[PDB]
Amino acid sequence: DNNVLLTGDVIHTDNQLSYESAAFVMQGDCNLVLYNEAGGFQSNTHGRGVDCTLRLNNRGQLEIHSANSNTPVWVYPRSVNTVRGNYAATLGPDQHVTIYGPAIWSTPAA
Amino acid sequence: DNNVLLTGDVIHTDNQLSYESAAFVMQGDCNLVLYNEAGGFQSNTHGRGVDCTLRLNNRGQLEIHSANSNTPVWVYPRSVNTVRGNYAATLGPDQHVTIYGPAIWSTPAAA
Amino acid sequence: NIPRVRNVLFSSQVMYDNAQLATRDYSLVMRDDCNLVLTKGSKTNIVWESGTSGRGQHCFMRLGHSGELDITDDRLNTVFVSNTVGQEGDYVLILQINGQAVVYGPAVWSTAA
Amino acid sequence: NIPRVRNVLFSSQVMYDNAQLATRDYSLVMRDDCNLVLTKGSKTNIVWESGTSGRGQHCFMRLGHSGELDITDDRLNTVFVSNTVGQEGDYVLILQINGQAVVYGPAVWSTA
Repeated sequence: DNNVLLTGDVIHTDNQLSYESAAFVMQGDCNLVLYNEAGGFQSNTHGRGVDCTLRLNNRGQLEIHSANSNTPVWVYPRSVNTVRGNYAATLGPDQHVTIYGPAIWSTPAA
Repeated sequence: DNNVLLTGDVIHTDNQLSYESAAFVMQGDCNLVLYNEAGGFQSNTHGRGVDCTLRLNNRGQLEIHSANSNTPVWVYPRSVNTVRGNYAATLGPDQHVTIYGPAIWSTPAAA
Repeated sequence: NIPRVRNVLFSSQVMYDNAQLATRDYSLVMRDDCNLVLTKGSKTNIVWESGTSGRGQHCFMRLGHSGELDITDDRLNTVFVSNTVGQEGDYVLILQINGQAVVYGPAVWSTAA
Repeated sequence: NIPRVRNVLFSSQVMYDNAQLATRDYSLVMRDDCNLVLTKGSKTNIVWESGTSGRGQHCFMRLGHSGELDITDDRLNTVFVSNTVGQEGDYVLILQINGQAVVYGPAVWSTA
């Protein structure tokens, strides 16, 4: 589903989360931007990489990765004190992306 | 508000309750018709009266009254075991008119 | 789930975090401070209130299937309840043009039928 | 009130009278019989249930601000609750593409 990104999943170059009028786009210029009828958000990462992709890690941080480099272009938040686990980014009805976790209850797989 | 009819209020000739794509109309032909997308309803009172109007009584029944009354043209439901009191008809998101009552709680009069 | 209506709350529906009923210059607001307030004139003159401000930060109001109105906290404890309790069925809370919030029920009949 | 979303339930949100979350062929349904059911197909096919059928006529499910999922009756008594609770905050219940319903929280960070 296009409104959700779970830990270990990736948003590829020029792909996006969307809900209604809002989109969170991993751009070809390597900038990650939230477009909404409101206050947007940017990684401000224009031109910092090639064929960039976005992943949500096991600490609730977004990582932008570049084809041309081993270490991430950007990680946000840069530092966290979270439990290692499964996290979810949701682009809500609020037109924002909120990261939630770790997982605390679930039905049995699967 | 056009989605509510309270006891003792009236819908006049060619006026209606409305909510979204639903209308409950007291027609000039004296027929009371629910127009919707979900299965209609009508009094079937066409031509039974003139200058007809619709009232909700103190038992939760609708009454259609005619210009030459004296007795109502139509009463619905036909017989009722409800208490005397204040009732409300709401044309809801279901596109139907449901009657609720009697009143069980209220905030204070203003004022 | 029943769709939200501006002037009426149906049994099982809830209001929270500044959600309201409104008609004319009247509103009934379930405030983010756990107080249920009925006011006149975009915000100001308070006609009625539960007086439950500060009782919770995640409070909700719910109209029940006996006509009761409960203000409930996150822990599911009831902060305020109205004194009503009619026969089991479906009820409606209407914010009326005369400035009163009134609960009516249970349902007597429907066109549905 | 938070607007309803097809595949996700947010803290303070409620489900009742056969409302559901859905993705693909999965449904998470708060049935009119007080049973919360995750079904696929349904080859009338239940994956998980609260097992609370018959505990109420007007039950609702609610996700709380401690990640708790409660099924509750008209009298406001709890008929099922998930074992967990976390830090007070905002949580989400997601019906996943893998057929699991999962609660995540609290909010770590947001673009807002």
